[PDB]
Amino acid sequence: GNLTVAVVLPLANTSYPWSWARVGPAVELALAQVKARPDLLPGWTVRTVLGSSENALGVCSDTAAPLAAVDLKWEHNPAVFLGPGCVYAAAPVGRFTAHWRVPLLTAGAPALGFGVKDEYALTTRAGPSYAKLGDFVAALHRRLGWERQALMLYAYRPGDEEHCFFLVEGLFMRVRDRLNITVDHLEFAEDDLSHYTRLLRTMPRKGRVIYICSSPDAFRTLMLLALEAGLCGEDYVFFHLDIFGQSLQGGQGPAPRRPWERGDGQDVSARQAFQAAKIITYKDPDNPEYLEFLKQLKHLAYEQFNFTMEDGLVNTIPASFHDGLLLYIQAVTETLAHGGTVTDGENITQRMWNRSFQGVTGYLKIDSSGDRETDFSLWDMDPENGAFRVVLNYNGTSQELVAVSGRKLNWPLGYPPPDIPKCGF
Amino acid sequence: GNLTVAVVLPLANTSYPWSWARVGPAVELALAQVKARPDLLPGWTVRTVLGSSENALGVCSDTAAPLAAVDLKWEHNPAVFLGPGCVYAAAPVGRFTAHWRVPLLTAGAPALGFGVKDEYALTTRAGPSYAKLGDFVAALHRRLGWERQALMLYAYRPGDEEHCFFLVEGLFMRVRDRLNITVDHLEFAEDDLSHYTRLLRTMPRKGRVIYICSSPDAFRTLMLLALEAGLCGEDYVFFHLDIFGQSLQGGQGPAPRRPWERGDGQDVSARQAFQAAKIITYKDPDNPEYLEFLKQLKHLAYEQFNFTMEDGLVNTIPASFHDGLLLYIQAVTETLAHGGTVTDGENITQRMWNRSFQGVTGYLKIDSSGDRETDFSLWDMDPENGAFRVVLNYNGTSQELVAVSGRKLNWPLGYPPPDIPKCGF
Amino acid sequence: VQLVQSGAEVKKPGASVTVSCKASGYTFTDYYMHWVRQAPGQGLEWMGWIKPNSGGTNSAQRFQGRITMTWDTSISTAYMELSRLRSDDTAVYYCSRGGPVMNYYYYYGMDVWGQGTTVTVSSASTKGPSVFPLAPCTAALGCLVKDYFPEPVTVSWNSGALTSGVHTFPAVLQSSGLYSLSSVVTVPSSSLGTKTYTCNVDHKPSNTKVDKRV
Amino acid sequence: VQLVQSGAEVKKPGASVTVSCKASGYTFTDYYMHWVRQAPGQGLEWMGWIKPNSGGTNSAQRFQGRITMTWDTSISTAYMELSRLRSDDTAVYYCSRGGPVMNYYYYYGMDVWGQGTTVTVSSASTKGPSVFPLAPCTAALGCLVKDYFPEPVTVSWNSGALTSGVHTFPAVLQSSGLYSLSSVVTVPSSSLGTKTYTCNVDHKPSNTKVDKRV
Amino acid sequence: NIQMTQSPSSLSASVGDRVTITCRASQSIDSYLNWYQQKPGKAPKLLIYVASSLQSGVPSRFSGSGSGKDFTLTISSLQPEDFATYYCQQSYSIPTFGQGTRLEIKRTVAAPSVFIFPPSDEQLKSGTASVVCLLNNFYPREAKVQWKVDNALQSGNSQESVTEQDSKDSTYSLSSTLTLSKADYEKHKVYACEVTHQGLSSPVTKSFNRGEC
Amino acid sequence: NIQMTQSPSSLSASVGDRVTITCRASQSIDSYLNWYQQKPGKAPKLLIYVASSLQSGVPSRFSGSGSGKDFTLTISSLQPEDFATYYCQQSYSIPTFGQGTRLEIKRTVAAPSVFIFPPSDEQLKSGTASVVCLLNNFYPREAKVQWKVDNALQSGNSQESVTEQDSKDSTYSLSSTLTLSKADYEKHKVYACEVTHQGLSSPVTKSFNRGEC
Repeated sequence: GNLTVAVVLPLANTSYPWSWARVGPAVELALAQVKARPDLLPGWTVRTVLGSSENALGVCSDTAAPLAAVDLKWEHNPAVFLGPGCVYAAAPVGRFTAHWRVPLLTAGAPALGFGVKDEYALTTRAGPSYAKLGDFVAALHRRLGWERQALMLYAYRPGDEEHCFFLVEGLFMRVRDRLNITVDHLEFAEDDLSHYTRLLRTMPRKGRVIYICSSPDAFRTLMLLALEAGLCGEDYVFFHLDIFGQSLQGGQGPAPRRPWERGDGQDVSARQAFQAAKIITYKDPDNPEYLEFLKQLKHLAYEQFNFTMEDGLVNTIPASFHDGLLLYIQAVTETLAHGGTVTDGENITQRMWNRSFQGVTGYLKIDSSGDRETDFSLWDMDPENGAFRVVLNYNGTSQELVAVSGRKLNWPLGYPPPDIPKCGF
Repeated sequence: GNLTVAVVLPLANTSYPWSWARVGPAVELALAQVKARPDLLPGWTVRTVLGSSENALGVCSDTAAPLAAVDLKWEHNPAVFLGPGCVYAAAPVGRFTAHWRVPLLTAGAPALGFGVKDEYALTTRAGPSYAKLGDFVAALHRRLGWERQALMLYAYRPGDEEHCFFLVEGLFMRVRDRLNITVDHLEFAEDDLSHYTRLLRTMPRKGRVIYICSSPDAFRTLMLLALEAGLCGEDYVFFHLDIFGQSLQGGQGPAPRRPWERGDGQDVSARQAFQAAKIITYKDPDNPEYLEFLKQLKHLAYEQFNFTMEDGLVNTIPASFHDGLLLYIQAVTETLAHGGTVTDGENITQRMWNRSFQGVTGYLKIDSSGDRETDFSLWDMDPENGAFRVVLNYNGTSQELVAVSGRKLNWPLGYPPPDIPKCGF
Repeated sequence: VQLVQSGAEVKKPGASVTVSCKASGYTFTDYYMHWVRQAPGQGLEWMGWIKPNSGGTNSAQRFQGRITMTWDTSISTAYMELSRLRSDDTAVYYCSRGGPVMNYYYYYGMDVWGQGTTVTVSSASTKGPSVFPLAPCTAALGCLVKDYFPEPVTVSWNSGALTSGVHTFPAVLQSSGLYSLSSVVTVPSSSLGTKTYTCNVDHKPSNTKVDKRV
Repeated sequence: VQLVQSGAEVKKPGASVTVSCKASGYTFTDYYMHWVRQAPGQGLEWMGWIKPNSGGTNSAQRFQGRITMTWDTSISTAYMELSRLRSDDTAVYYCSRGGPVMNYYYYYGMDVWGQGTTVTVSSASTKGPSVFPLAPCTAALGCLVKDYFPEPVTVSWNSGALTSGVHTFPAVLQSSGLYSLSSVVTVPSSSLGTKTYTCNVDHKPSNTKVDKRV
Repeated sequence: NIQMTQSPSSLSASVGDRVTITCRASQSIDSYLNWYQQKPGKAPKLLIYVASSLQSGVPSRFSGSGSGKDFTLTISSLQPEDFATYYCQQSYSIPTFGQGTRLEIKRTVAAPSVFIFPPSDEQLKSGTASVVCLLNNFYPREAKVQWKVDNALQSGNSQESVTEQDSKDSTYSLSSTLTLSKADYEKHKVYACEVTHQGLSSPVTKSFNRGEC
Repeated sequence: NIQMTQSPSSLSASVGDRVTITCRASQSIDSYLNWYQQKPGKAPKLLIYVASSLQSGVPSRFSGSGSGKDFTLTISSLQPEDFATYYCQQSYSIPTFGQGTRLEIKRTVAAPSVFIFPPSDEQLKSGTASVVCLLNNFYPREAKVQWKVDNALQSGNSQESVTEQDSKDSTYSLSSTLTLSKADYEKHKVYACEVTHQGLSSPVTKSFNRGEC
């Protein structure tokens, strides 16, 4: 027989991590692996139909994606849906697939609103989620002995679908659910300048441990403002939630990184300012299979899509799709091994959830809620040469923290600053 | 030529105000009138095609309605859509018709969300809407000198589709727009003693003017409970928002009306309690053409649709469908007379909007935003007999309150009580 | 390839019925087994199927409540058990094989079908028929059978003496719960009294033999 | 009923073109009037129409913005003006009548058509043609006319004495903006020298009198 | 689920003709369709296994085509053994069966013969009377029968029986039986049935009287 | 708006045959269709209106049927004046025309008579060289002509002109002209054109030499 896979991704724009120009080679490699493996769907072939989720302007919209999904469902009636990645585009599509009892597979859409299975049933997320970042924050708080208060700041920028809103809300809800501590939050505009002054005036009265969701340039400007104001690392600590590693170019294998220098004439001050800043990023795979997959992915993408891919953690986004696709196929086989049909949905989704799988990224696990557990990394600056390096990794499967080559997380004073000063705010 | 009209309404269940058993005779009468007048589309004929918005369970659904709309569109390519009435069924279809550039006419769908014209362009609402009730409440506050604060209560039963939610939503938003006073809200379940006692403890420190959306039985039980609690008419006033007059019958021109009487040995206490209550319903049309239309409508309904129609304010929905269809036919005729075609959605809609019309329900007025302006009545207790009767009446177009037959509102202390007690909450 | 069924029992509502299907002549554990029911006058109706090697089963939403399908690979037999029988369960059952199990080709059509078994659900006794002859007042000569249970009834009249030009009507279930039918063939009126006509009605479940003069 | 047009003008790009259509034999304000343009090879194309009694106009989406339609009921005439001409505006225009106006029957077909007006838009100038004989190095001879503007050009053989076997190929638009075609004649071989051959060409816009002997 | 529709519901054709049957699905199915033929008193037999395959042992005169939401079954030349009931089944999801498509031969219009039978005395002895009237050797099958007793009409107390088209003469039998209690028999006098058929120019009344019979 | 498709693109039939043209609509139109026939050099003419009504003054042989998204125009007993282009036009809103459908006679396949002409000396003096070869009396119109300069494939500098179908012999005439600069003419000697046609058993080469002429 034939198995139909429906893809709803931007087929023209090549600026999103889930763009077709970067996902298509991964899907082709997954299909080739499935064909070369007699264990996965013997005697069956897999097809693929494509649809656009962008308007005439070329950005993902919440109007074109549901229409494309409806048209694909009416014309082809597929068994599974791939994508989209944008939350506003994916939510109506997810609801439509839940109503149609058609399984949905995605690696994007990490908003907390997808965490309820009563509404978004039969939906699997094989990519990173914002709740695992909350788990990492809770684990770090437990390890470092902070139990009283925290502060959260996020920046607003026109043009994107509120990237720093969903992450902050998900992390904040997860921290409240798991740690039971008093947490604050605030939004600021990075385009304005008086907003920075107001932030530096109001931060000392609201807490000492601060998480920031903004651009690397905004983070550097804020750090310089804090340094000139009088803020020091002996009382304050700053965390930057750069998941994809933009301040540190790529976030790839070991190499000296200096994010505080750009030749603006004030690198000396920025080097001293960055002594109180740490970065939280994703964890890159280490096995050589990931490197081979990256090589083949880049080669095939260059030859077949006229696109030149770079090195970075963004490449971890399409690969997950690949792995997820493989997992789905396995589940289907199990259904076909138990006297079922490929048009059930519930059995396949239940078999996928709470399972351990092996892929190019490594050994992944899907819990009972159908959310892949992700590992995290914490970067720290070398006190000798002033270069950032990886010092701590967090495994979400066992929920554990491990150092790298015996590296010690240094502090300006000697031990982490207290969460609340003895004199209070 | 031919003019096709597509209908998406409940074809089998007859419990909704917009049921086909109630609307079909009205449309038949309207089409007879169209064929009887020389100035309305001479030489043309009008057809109708039917689709249902209800599922296998017999209730209106948010899946069957859009799927039926798609089926009718593909099969017939109509010129206009009539219905639906349910909020959750109408919300998807408005988007589809706006994308297709086809007009949509409804006498239902009174929710606030449909007022966003950019999302729901080409939608004309010929029936009552809830924001107009916020208009009426603002006028009443202006009259009575209540200028500071109000409290709102809506009840939850799990059978209906959140009827009081949308009513309180529209009223609350419009009143906030216009009077800019302080307004609270609370929701409770009709599950008896725990919620009711908490509510009685909650109110005396939250407000003195209270608006309640619930069932007549819930309102009577609450009003009985409040009497021994100590709440009196010299300090509190309770407004019941019963739009279709179910505590009463409404349609009857002059009947006594005693909503407190049920024959349960509590009727003395009930009439003592209801001295602080007041009821807000729709206004009854009185012109003789309405009476003749009602007679013919009942006859046709019983003869052909095998259904017996009862008197009440419910009968104004089919009248609104009748009037709206006639207005649309006039707009189409005017468009054709100036060198158009029958597929000019924007031209026809813009000819409908901001216009006055003569119908069975009186002299209509569609505002510039595409919503018909609605009238309301305020019933009150007879100081001598104890029978409720209309004492105030509100004209939507001129936005003025008109006394009826030289009647005066009953106030136990002479004048209405103030919003804020002198001591304070 | 063979498919053998056995059973024609009738029983009161609320009891249970077991149907056996034998699939000798081919590898039983190499193909699916579909059970399908057909109403007397509605049409075909898919019930379910089983996969023996993997021990898998599939049933309809409206039938999964009170059906149980099992199998025995020692003798290559399949058993279907139906419970909570009502008046709507009077139909004909078939068992068929279709689709190999080495590759999951469950969409293959049913190749070999069974003979089928008839199941009737009714609360009545096995009481014999009533025969009424028909006489004219270019005529109407025949016999009417009334109030018999259960189906069926043997040849109309004369045990095959008059076969050419014969018409027999199907049984009709009345409100009382019994069955009735007739068979009328008219000869030319010239030889009405020359040839005698007698109708024979035979009923195996009640062992009733009736010879009625027309 | 009669519809009469006028005009064979050639306009430079960016100019304005006006087409007039006069009706006779019927009431002018009793029917709609449509304007239809046809490209040399693409086919018919619809532009718009006018309703005279109510003073209404309807236009196509693509043509909207640079098209104007007016009429005069005293002389029963209609005028259409098109501005911002382009190289693709070279076509043939027709004014058509169809559909009664009393009851808005705009969907009726066009039963009366005009003779048409040819509009050519190009950047060139009037130029005389050049005639070259074509003879072999049954026999065939011919005359090739090239580098002429604008259309049309009439070619004859022996001042109309010889007409059998004469083929005139359609003109082709050269890349330089001019036109060229060739007229050929087939004659018996034995007549290679018995009779003389002469082709006559006529270009009215350039007033060209050329009699070329092969 | 997927609901499947067959067209036409019934069709009449002669021997050696071209016939087509259309099967339509409410949802798109790529190539999951099977065709079955069934004769009275016999189990169904398979003809086409994909939308366009051809099972072993099937004559080549059968063909199948179509895709998406519409499929067609074609017989190039009908034969006397090719008249049966046809079903189209989908196998992409939980299998469902169609309503069927009955095929019959083509014959000229023929007039029915109307026969009446007054109730027998044995029925009166038993306490329940029954009258019958039947139409013999008519074509086509459609006809209407009404009961009239003393110009009065009763509904819900009558039964109808119809046989199958015979192979020899291609005729039909249509017998109507009206059953009444013993008490109701003697308060009426004349019993009749009226027949309306396409082949008959006018409806035919067949009547009898209780007293004389 | 609404796109209208015609089927087929072209067809051929003899006098007295029957032809049918199908029109398909992207959307649903009840009966808003008109049929037009146009001859070369003349304005179009209306035949059928509102899908199936026929205009007064039109021969009864034309017929129209269909509704919804499929419409058919049928012409029976073809006549020599019935060969022209046919258009189906929707009139529901913003009327649009079709791509057209030709209809010509059918005749036996013939073979072209290819001739060639060397360029005139005065044209070479002007500064341009034109070489023309012609095919005459060939059927059908489908043919291939290629230019070869010293056995080199020429492309992008040649033009072809085809005349309309004749009446007496009902054949076609085609002329292929290759244009080159003055200097390019003398650097080669052999100029040829190759003809590939269905009627011809083998492709025919017509060649000449610059030095000979």
